[PDB]
Amino acid sequence: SRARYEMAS
Amino acid sequence: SHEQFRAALQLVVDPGDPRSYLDNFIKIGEGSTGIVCIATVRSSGKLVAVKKMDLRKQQRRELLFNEVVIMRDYQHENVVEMYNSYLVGDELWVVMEFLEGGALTDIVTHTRMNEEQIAAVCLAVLQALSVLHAQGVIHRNIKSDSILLTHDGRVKLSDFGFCAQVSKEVPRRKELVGTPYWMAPELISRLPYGPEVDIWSLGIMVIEMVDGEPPYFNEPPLKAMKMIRDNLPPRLKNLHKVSPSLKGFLDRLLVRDPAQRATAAELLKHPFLAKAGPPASIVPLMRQNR
Repeated sequence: SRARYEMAS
Repeated sequence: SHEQFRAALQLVVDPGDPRSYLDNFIKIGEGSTGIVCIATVRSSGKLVAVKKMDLRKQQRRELLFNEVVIMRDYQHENVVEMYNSYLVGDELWVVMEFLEGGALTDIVTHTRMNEEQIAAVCLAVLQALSVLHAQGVIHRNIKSDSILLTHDGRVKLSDFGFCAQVSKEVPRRKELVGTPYWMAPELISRLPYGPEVDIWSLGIMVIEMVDGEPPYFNEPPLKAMKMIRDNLPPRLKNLHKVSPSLKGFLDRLLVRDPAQRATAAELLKHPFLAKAGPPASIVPLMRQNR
């Protein structure tokens, strides 16, 4: 939790 | 396959190596696609930013072309200017405008913004979005980390690494792309989506500016996603702090049905944005002045 990371496909 | 991708990038970037005109690379930041450094232009002492993205470490390498397409095609006053791109070893480097005031994230995590400041930020972001969207570009990663400031409080939209294009022949996108807590419900639902997703993501940023964080930020990203998808639009923790005008504005953003959500061009006429102060009003929020 509290993740500022992006997700792709 | 990695070697194949290097060769391909090489055909579309500027030739050479910017190390020949830049000194004193200092890392200032990270993203999932890579790092950001400042550097000094040797001939002049000007500062620039250099984004470095390792080709082997991407979720999806093909998105690296976004950096090059936006630079070549989609420039504006509230958009970070990209100067040149190079292939340096196994890394794509992009040399771009240095936004010396840092990201909006440092602000929302450490001070309270008033509504004049919030409105100025929204106004600046929405001007950039009205133009991007009218030309088929969806940013897909709107959040406080993508909004950068000058020293004199001007606001620019940055980090186009996740963007996509739409057009008559490709009206919607289907990829699962963004940051979990800021993602639009239709995107999380795997519905075909358009520019509207940026508008939801802006609403979540307004929640960041009022509360310090997006909703469900204590939930793991996947649980947060589920809740965004299934529940009613998330609520401000301190709804009691915001004016009716801010709340009416936010209600045009956080609309589950994308067809009913306001567009950037509509939002630019909303009376909330009449409160927008000038860039100088943002200046005191920055770390160097607090």
